[PDB]
Order: sequence, then structure tokens, then C-alpha cells
Amino acid sequence: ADTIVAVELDTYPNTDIGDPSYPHIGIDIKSVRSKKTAKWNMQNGKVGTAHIIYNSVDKRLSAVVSYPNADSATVSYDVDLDNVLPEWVRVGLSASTGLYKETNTILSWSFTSKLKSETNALHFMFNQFSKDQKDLILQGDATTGTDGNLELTRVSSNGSPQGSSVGRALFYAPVHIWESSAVVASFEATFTFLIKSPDSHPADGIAFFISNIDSSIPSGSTGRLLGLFPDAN
Amino acid sequence: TIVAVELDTYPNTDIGDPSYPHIGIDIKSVRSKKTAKWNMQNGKVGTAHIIYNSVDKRLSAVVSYPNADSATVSYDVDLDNVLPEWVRVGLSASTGLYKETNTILSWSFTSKLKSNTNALHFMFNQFSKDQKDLILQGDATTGTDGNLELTRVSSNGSPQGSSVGRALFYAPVHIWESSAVVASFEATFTFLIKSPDSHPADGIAFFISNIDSSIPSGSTGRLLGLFPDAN
Amino acid sequence: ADTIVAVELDTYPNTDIGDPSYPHIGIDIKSVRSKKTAKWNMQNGKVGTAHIIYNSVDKRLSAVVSYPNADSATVSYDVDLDNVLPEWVRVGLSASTGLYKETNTILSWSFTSKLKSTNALHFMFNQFSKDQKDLILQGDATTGTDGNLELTRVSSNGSPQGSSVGRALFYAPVHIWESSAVVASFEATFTFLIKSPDSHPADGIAFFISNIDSSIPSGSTGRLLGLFPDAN
Amino acid sequence: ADTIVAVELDTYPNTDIGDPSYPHIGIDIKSVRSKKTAKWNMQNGKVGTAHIIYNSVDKRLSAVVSYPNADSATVSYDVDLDNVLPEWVRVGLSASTGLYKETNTILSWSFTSKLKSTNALHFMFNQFSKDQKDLILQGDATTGTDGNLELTRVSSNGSPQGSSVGRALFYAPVHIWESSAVVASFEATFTFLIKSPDSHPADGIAFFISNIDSSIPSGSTGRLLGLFPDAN
Ligand SMILES: CO[C@H]1O[C@H](CO)[C@@H](O)[C@H](O)[C@@H]1O
Ligand SMILES: CO[C@H]1O[C@H](CO)[C@@H](O)[C@H](O)[C@@H]1O
Ligand SMILES: CO[C@H]1O[C@H](CO)[C@@H](O)[C@H](O)[C@@H]1O
Ligand SMILES: CO[C@H]1O[C@H](CO)[C@@H](O)[C@H](O)[C@@H]1O
Ligand SMILES: [Ca+2]
Ligand SMILES: [Ca+2]
Ligand SMILES: [Ca+2]
Ligand SMILES: [Ca+2]
Ligand SMILES: [Mn+2]
Ligand SMILES: [Mn+2]
Ligand SMILES: [Mn+2]
Ligand SMILES: [Mn+2]
Repeated sequence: ADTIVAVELDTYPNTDIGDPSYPHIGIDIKSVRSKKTAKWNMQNGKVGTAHIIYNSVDKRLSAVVSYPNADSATVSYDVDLDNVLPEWVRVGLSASTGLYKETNTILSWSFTSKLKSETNALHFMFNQFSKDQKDLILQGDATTGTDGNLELTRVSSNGSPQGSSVGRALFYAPVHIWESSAVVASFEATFTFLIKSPDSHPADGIAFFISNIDSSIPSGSTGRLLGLFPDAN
Repeated sequence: TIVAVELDTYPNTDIGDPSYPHIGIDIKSVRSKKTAKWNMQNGKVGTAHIIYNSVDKRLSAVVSYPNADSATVSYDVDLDNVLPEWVRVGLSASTGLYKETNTILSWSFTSKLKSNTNALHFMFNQFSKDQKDLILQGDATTGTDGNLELTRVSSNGSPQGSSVGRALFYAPVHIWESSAVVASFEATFTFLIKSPDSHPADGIAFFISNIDSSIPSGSTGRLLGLFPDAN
Repeated sequence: ADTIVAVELDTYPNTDIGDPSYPHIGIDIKSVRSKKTAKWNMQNGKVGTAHIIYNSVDKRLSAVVSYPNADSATVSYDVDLDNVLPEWVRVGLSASTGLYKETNTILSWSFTSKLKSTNALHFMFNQFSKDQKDLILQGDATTGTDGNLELTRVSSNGSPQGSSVGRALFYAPVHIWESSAVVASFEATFTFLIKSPDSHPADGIAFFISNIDSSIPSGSTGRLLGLFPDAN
Repeated sequence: ADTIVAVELDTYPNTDIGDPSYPHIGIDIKSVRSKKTAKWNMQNGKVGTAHIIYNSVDKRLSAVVSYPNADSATVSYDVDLDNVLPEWVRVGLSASTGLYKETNTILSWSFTSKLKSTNALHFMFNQFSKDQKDLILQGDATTGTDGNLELTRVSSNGSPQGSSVGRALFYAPVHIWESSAVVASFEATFTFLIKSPDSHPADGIAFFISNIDSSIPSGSTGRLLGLFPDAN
């Protein structure tokens, strides 16, 4: 399979596969069964912000998700990505729907990678997305251009979300995420998102992920699997 | 479609070169739209800085060594009317009958588009054996001393003739957009040109091309890995 | 006294001092009489953006001022700042009112300076606090109201007052040029909200560069924008 | 008196006041007696690099010090700087000598601060000039010799002197924390050259954060690194 490290914004509790009984943020290493989670007070139809950070000194992957004028949710997990990910990776955003549905709208996405061996750096910032965005690899139902936004999951003419949808956006360039002879390595990711649902049951969520360069949507990764994992193991 | 800043070490007066080593701005042709005398220093590490913005619509380059007057060239051009909106950016070099090392020690690029801000930045101060965010073309290699060698160097360390190589950044770049208020880019690279007995050739270029750009047939020597012909 | 280089957003035409007959953007070298101007379609009560750029290669100071979904105004002037300003300067924003009045609200301000010879300075304000210790506030300028920088006096009710001058300078001196320097560049960006009760807004906002010890010159209210002692 | 948070590169073991028995890197909160230390293989006459990081999410201050082609030294400490430092601070480098001596040469220094409630401050020195107006020099600190910052006294002949203290602070105050901030982070880097004539180099270099009005405390030469009034 693909090797995946994700921060998930999980809107639908699947207690079947280890989810808590509420909307949560999670850190996923090689599995959809989060190594650490925190309660998330998801606000239907409000624009939220996700900030992910990691460095080779603390070897600690941390995420904060927040809305304006509300307490933020925060999750951290000690992990050396040197022992998990290959040296060269792609970074992306993933989303899915199942029986239940939500818009998975990305309004902005920025990423910074620094590697001191002589510092090498990569930085991109999207505050709008265009009709033909050639520095993104779009996978599944993901599209760009509607209101200058990235729609990870299928939305009908009227703006209504559809079920059984999976989409991903990967940045075109591979990223040197770690190196054997490296003194300090760090990365930071930010994205803004709008999750809107018709009912009280939004599903299934958004993830920032890091994968092998040649990563694709695994067969039947709709719903609970977030476009990231082939199975629930 | 090519827009290049050339560091031209060999005068080819046949195709419009001045009679000295020069820096040049090339729009769609090897016959520079503007040039300036360049006091190229064999075996010293030099620096090139390229800048452009959609307000002044002026492409400028400065090339310098420590403790020496810099050489500077500028050209008014709207790149909105020249390049496609999505491009790749790279470094190119060549040798012909005459030869030089075309060593790149560092390379950075910044692009910004503010609409009515989107940004891309890369910085290489070192190059690795398997650099997956570069497309190497022709004789270009990475890993020797943590450097990018654009043209072929023998085991013994000697540069070879009839060599062409290029390095392109893997990701396409949004270089212009109609609905943009301000669009700008900046590129910097450090280079080491060393020639066996003097008489060096043929030079290094920073370029911007269509995404699918490759080394054109017979672009060794005077054509710098950039042009199919001398028109 | 002070050596001033400014980009002015001039809302009130003072044709007596060289001004065109419309709201304009201008480049001011050592004088309030703009060396180059352009018509500015100023929009009362909408948030606008100004972007100022300069580099030692082109030796050209350029400004663009725009609102969303409107054509931008642009002004440029060839000048070598090596021959005008000292090598160490302060950077700031200035605003004034006279008989006529407007809010001179700054919502954001960023500045970047690079000198290769690379030494660099960058600051970004997307909000201003009640006690902003990396700004020198001069005259009527205050911070804290809605996280904004009010360059000119505003009453409790939000109503602008006349005969007001205020400036905000960044605390640190900036190395703007150096004798043995290969490339020098700077960029400034600011967001502003100009609102007037009547059809006669005055007097405008300026991004400026001055000697480190620069202060509001006596009687630089109204047309002089808090920048100049006289109209020469 | 002054509130100090420091990363020390300590070249001289003062076991009397809690130092380990070897050259070490340390994190100092309000005291010279390091809250965490790590063995440092200090290399006389080689250019080294120091990298300091902190963010309000992990609330963990971390430092790495390295030379080319050598294993790095690393030290980390959980601390909420919200409960230690005032909201507004100055940042600097400090060094000292006592009976024993070393050059305390700074070749480069950069700092970045970001506060999302985004406000940002960034400086980079790869050169220091004769009259560097965005630095406050204190004690024996000077700039201009080889484009370097010499924190401690060096004689004409190039020889380091004992009983020397010097500091360099960035001129602008820094908003290091704010209550209603979602994420706050800072990063500092410097390159240094420590050279000693004998086998007893002393006393070391520190990156520090202090109250804005911070000065060299009375009798802070040698083991106290120009940072602390006493050894408590
Ligand atoms: C019946 O369950 C389906 O719908 C839920 C809610 O969308 C998903 O979590 C799950 O994977 C299935 O696709
Ligand atoms: C005789 O000319 C040859 O050599 C020069 C210098 O190398 C090149 O410019 C040219 O393309 C030819 O290959
Ligand atoms: C009558 O003119 C006054 O008012 C205008 C408009 O405010 C100013 O330009 C000028 O300096 C005076 O103060
Ligand atoms: C004998 O101790 C002296 O010298 C050492 C080493 O320089 C310092 O640590 C100390 O403060 C004293 O000045
Ligand atoms: Ca779930
Ligand atoms: Ca030629
Ligand atoms: Ca006027
Ligand atoms: Ca000690
Ligand atoms: Mn989950
Ligand atoms: Mn030529
Ligand atoms: Mn005017
Ligand atoms: Mn100690």
C-alpha cells in the first residue's frame, strides 16, 4: 500500500473502528485508527483554520483547529517521521462522504518545509484556486474554480453535497521531508475549510496527509477511510 | 517559448554577440534584445540575481563577483504577451569546440501573484544524488560536492565539449494571471565557471519555458540548450 | 528639517500647491509637490490596498492603489534613493485632516528590506494592540480601536475630527542603501479605510521614508500630510 | 531585576554552581543554574551553528548546536513563556570571559516571531557594519572587525581578554506572546567562532530574551554570562 501520515478532521464518529463518540481531530500513522484524538466543536457552515507543525528536534506532530472567537482543539503525538515516511514525499488534502455528506471546501492552503544539512526550503501558498491549477494533482472527485475554492468532494449545481464521494489534492513537487545527514528538519501546513451539511449528520471529514510520491486513492476508501486507507486495520 | 537571462562566455559575432563575454536578455531568440559587457572571472564563485514585476514590466539581471563592479542588463517587456500563464523555470548550460565547467552551487526562486496572494518559493543551497523536485535533462547531474553540474565533467575533473544540460523545477509556476493587481518573480543562483586553458564556452542561462520544454535538437554550443536555430 | 520620500494617497485637491483637480496618488521627493501623479478613483468607506516597491537595479519607486473589482491606479518615478535619503532611515505611515476630514484607518501594514552587499528586515501587522511597543506613535495617532491604527483623531461615536495629524514609524532603523552593496530592495503593503461624512474628504495618507529622528513638522496639518514644513 | 530566558553554550564547567564537568548547552529560566543541560563537544577555532525554537502549542523551548561532520548537541525544556516573560521583550546574544578567556565571535544571527490571534517580525544579519543602528551594543561588544559581532574584548593583536562582558540586542521590541493568540512561535539561528590560546576556554555565549530595558547586571562576568546578578 501507500505509506500515509495524516492529521484528520473527523466529522462522523465510526465507534466501530476506534473513533470517539463525537467529532474529533486525530493524528493517523499508517492507520485510520488515530494514535491520539481530541474533541472538536465543529461549527456547521463557519470557515475554520487548521495549523499542523513538526520538527526533527522535538519529533512531535501537533495540530490546532479553530474558528474565530471560539476555544481551539489541539492534538500532539511524539513520532520520528524518519522511521515512518520515505525521505521524499508528496503532501496533500483528502476528503470523503459516505451515506452522510458535507461540503469539503478548501479556501486556502500553505505549506513550508526546511532542511538544514546549507538550508533547503520549499514554500507554497494558495489563497485562491484556478480552473486549471497545474501545480496540483487532482484525484477522484476533487475540482478547482467554483468561487476560487478547492472542492475535495462532489457538489451538485445548487451547491448540495453528494454521498459516496472521495477527492484529494497533492502539491505537484516532491518534498524532501527528512535526510540522514540533516541537523534540523521542520514543516508547517495551514488550510482554511468550510464544512456545511443539510442534516445534523455531517460526514466524513478532511485530512492533511503526507505519502509516498506515487500515492493514489485506495479502492473503496469512501466514507470512514477518508480517501487515505484501503482497510480499517 | 523561451525567456532567458544568458551569461554568455563565448562571443559568436556570426549570430549577433558582442566581441566580449556578455550578459543578455533573450525573448523567443538567442539574439539578445539587450546585452552588457561581463568581466567573467575564470574559477571564481559568482552570483546572478534576476527580477521582474507586472507594475514596471521590466526584466533585470545583475551578475557579480566579490570586490568587483557588477554587470547589469534590463529590458522593458510584458511577459503577459510572451509566456503562457503556466511555465517551468530552470538553468541551462552548453559547451561546443571550447569548454568550461557549468557548476551551480545554489539556486532560489520566488513567485507571487496578488489578485483583484498566491506564492511559490524554492531554495537549494545543496543538491543531492537523487533530487526528486528537479527534472535533469541532457548531461546535467547532481551529487558531486553537493553541486549541480549542468555540463559533463570527466572522472579527472576536466570539462568536456559538445555537452548540453538543464535543470527545471518539478512544479509548474503561475507566472502571470489577467485578474492580478501585482505579479513578481526573483531568481538567484551562484555558479563556478572554470576553463582548461582559457577561451571558455559557451555559458549558463536562467530560463522560463512552456511546462513540457526539452533540449531542442542541436542546441549545443552557441544555442545554450535553449534554441533550435539562431533566428 | 527632515529628508522625506513619500507615496501620497491625496484625497483633497489643493490646485494651489500643484495638485491635479481630482483625488490622486503621488510620489513626493523632498517636497509635497508630487514629481509624478495619477488619477485615483477613491471609494468612500471601502477597504483599499496600497503596494510600494523599489530596487537599486531599476532605481524606480512604484506604487499601485486598488479596491477589489475595480481598475488599479499606478504611479512610478525613476530616482536613485542613494542620492536623496541617508543610508539609515525610519519607515512610517502619516495622515492629516484640515477644514475637511476623513477617517485615516490602517487595517494592516507590512514592510520588507533586503541589502545583499544578505541582511533583511520584515514586519507584518494584520492587527494593532492597545500598547504597540514596536511602533513610535506621533501626533494624534492611536492603536487599539477594533485592532486598527487610527492616524487621525476619531471621537467616541466614530466621527473624524479636522486639524488632525498623526504618524506611525517602525521602531527599528532600516539600512535602506549601502555604498558597497550589489542589490537593495524594499516592498511596503498597507490596507486603509477612508470614510467621510460629506463629499469633501481630506487630506490623505502617505507611506514615507525619513531620517531616523523624523517628527511632525510644525503646522503640517491639512495639505502637508504631516510630512513637510511648507508647500515649496 | 531583569527577567531572562536563555539558551547558554557554556565552555567552562563551574561545578560550584551546578554545571556538569564538561562543556555543555543549557536552557536557563530566571537562573544561571540550567533547568536542562546536554554534553557539548565544543571545537576550538571552528565555525559552529545554534538553532533555538519555541511554539505556544508544544510550549517547549529546544536548542541544537552543531559543527560540520559532527554529532549535534540538543536540549529541550517544557515551559509556558506566557507565565515567565512579559508580553513585550527584547532578544539578544551575550558572552563573557573571567580568569579564562575565548573569542566570542558572531558571524550571523537571524530571528523570526509569528503571532496568529498573523503578525510577524524577521531579521537576518549575515554581516555587521561599523555603525549598526538596529542593534544595541552593551559592555565590551563591538561590530565592524571582519563584518563580525565581537561580544567580548579582543586586543589589536587578535588576542581575547579576561573579565569581559558584552551583549547585542535587536533594537525593536518583540511581541513574544499574547493571551488571545491561537499559535505563537519563534526561531533564532546564529553562527559563532570560539578560539582560545590555552586548553581552558571561558566562559561562553547565550541567546536570551529579556524585558525591553534589560542591561548588564552588576558583576555578571565569567560564570554568569552577562545575564544574571548572582548564582541563585
Ligand atoms: C452506512 O455507513 C456509511 O456511511 C457512513 C456515514 O457517511 C460512513 O462513515 C461509512 O463509511 C459508510 O459509507
Ligand atoms: C567552432 O564553433 C564551435 O565551438 C563554439 C565554441 O564552443 C560554439 O559556440 C559553436 O556552437 C561550435 O560548436
Ligand atoms: C481651507 O483649507 C483648509 O482645509 C483644507 C482641506 O482640509 C486643507 O487642505 C488646508 O490645509 C486647510 O487646512
Ligand atoms: C577562577 O574563576 C574565575 O574564572 C572563571 C573562568 O573564566 C570564571 O567562570 C569565574 O567567574 C572567575 O572569574
Ligand atoms: Ca469517522
Ligand atoms: Ca555566445
Ligand atoms: Ca491635496
Ligand atoms: Ca560555566
Ligand atoms: Mn476518526
Ligand atoms: Mn550571446
Ligand atoms: Mn497631492
Ligand atoms: Mn552552565
